[PDB]
Amino acid sequence: EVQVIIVGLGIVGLAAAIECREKGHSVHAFEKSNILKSIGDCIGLQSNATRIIKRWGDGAVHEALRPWIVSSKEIRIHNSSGRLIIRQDLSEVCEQPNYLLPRSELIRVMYEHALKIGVEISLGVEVCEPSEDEEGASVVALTRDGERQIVRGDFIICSDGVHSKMRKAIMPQPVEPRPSGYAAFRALVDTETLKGDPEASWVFEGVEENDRFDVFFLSGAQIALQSCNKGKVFSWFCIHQDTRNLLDVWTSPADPNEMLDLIKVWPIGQRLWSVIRHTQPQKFINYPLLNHKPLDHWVSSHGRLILIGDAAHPLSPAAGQGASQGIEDANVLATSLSLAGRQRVSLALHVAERIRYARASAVQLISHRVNEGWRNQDWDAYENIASLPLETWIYGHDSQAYTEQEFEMVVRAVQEGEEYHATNLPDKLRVQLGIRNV
Ligand SMILES: Cc1cc2nc3c(=O)[nH]c(=O)nc-3n(C[C@H](O)[C@H](O)[C@H](O)COP(=O)(O)OP(=O)(O)OC[C@H]3O[C@@H](n4cnc5c(N)ncnc54)[C@H](O)[C@@H]3O)c2cc1C
Ligand SMILES: C[C@H]1CCN2C[C@]34Cc5c([nH]c6c7c(ccc56)OC(C)(C)C=CO7)C(C)(C)[C@@H]3C[C@]12C(=O)N4
Repeated sequence: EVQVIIVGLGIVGLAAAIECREKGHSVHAFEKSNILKSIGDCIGLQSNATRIIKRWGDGAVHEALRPWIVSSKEIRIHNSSGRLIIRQDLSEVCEQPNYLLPRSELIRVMYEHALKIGVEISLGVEVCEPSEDEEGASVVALTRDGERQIVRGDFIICSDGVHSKMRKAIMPQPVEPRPSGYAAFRALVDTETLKGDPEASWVFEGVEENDRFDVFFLSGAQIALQSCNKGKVFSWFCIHQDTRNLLDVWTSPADPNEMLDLIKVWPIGQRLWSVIRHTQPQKFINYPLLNHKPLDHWVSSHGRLILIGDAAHPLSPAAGQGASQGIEDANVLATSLSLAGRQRVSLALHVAERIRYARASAVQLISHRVNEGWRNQDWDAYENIASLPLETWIYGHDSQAYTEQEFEMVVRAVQEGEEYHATNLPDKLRVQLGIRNV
């Protein structure tokens, strides 16, 4: 069988480990940090990701995620007066299960399942210096004491995220992401104090039957507020202007009073603050929003290393499709591997790339267009960021069925040196954004 080395066990790394293991390959994954640690807030997983997860363990992971199934029927969008300006229907977006849950709860479920099916995992191991010949690939596993050990396999999956040193070490970016001037406050609300605060009691209305999903458009502030799992968890997100050179990390605490000043001058500010103020000061995150440009390649020159997830195509955590596209990366890669075999590993990596590239790039450039904008307080139907790009061509898409159907055509385009034109995204969208094939 094929020996797979996975660097980075975030969401995408864990999914690739499970997807490769379930499709019959040997998997050794490395992670430098304690990942069973409660950090960050909520991740959303849309239908194109949950139909992939549905296959894991013949439904077992889906069943473990069942309390996190989204029950919202609409997105209720308001102006700064509190007036409901738009409802966005979710009956088709949620025809199939969507998930919304803390990142730490999703990491734990995926991680427990990866061990159970025999993924080999090494925590507390920083991986560096990839190398590849035409018969295999290798990485150097570092321990904190200075020790170096060569680890060998058939190819390397770099899922080490937005700060991929794997990417730096191989196919680095010419210039840094440039700061957009916007950042994102985001956090889990503390529920044990949210309860018993009577001025906040209003947020519990109906959350047992329909998870809250409210959005607020203010001047220089886009705010969302969400419940999941029958009101056991509340999260919130506020996009706002910021010129400071922040670090795009997930541990730098920020001053809650900045958020209070943003909203208190508006008639809706008091209601919203009665919830937001129950955030643990340790958990208040101000996360800069950078625009990353698509890479020229995800696969290295010798075909035995591939960047996936945030290493490949970092999206705004306000995309809605960030983790979902990464889970799609994993399934397509593992499906390509099984159709190719151990004698055609480099073929499999090049196929997965042609299948994923234009789609992932379209989500990248769309979700930034919808995030980018200079709207004033009359916010209209299609609209400057409302989370309305729930397109069926995104959430209704079955990436594994597409890979099985297209695999021989892509292989033909690889081997004959021609361009593959994926149809897993609208044709017009490619030309409108200027997507150039890999
Ligand atoms: C601590 C943390 C909290 C986050 N919280 C949120 C959140 O609340 N909401 C949200 O929308 N997104 C959050 N994200 C980002 C989110 O996981 C990603 O945007 C995406 O969903 C998954 O991308 P990924 O798995 O490719 O990369 P990531 O999820 O960023 O994971 C990459 C992993 O690789 C590890 N790594 C890096 N270099 C090496 C190396 N050399 N050797 C070994 N391991 C290495 C990192 O330690 C990390 O565990 C968080 C990310 C992190 C790291
Ligand atoms: C700053 C506010 C303003 C508007 N918000 C919307 C959002 C996109 C989005 C979110 N959750 C989503 C979501 C989705 C689809 C899209 C989103 O669908 C399912 C069905 C999976 C259920 C719950 O989860 C938020 C994290 C709340 C962010 C945060 C934010 C924003 O920019 N983009």
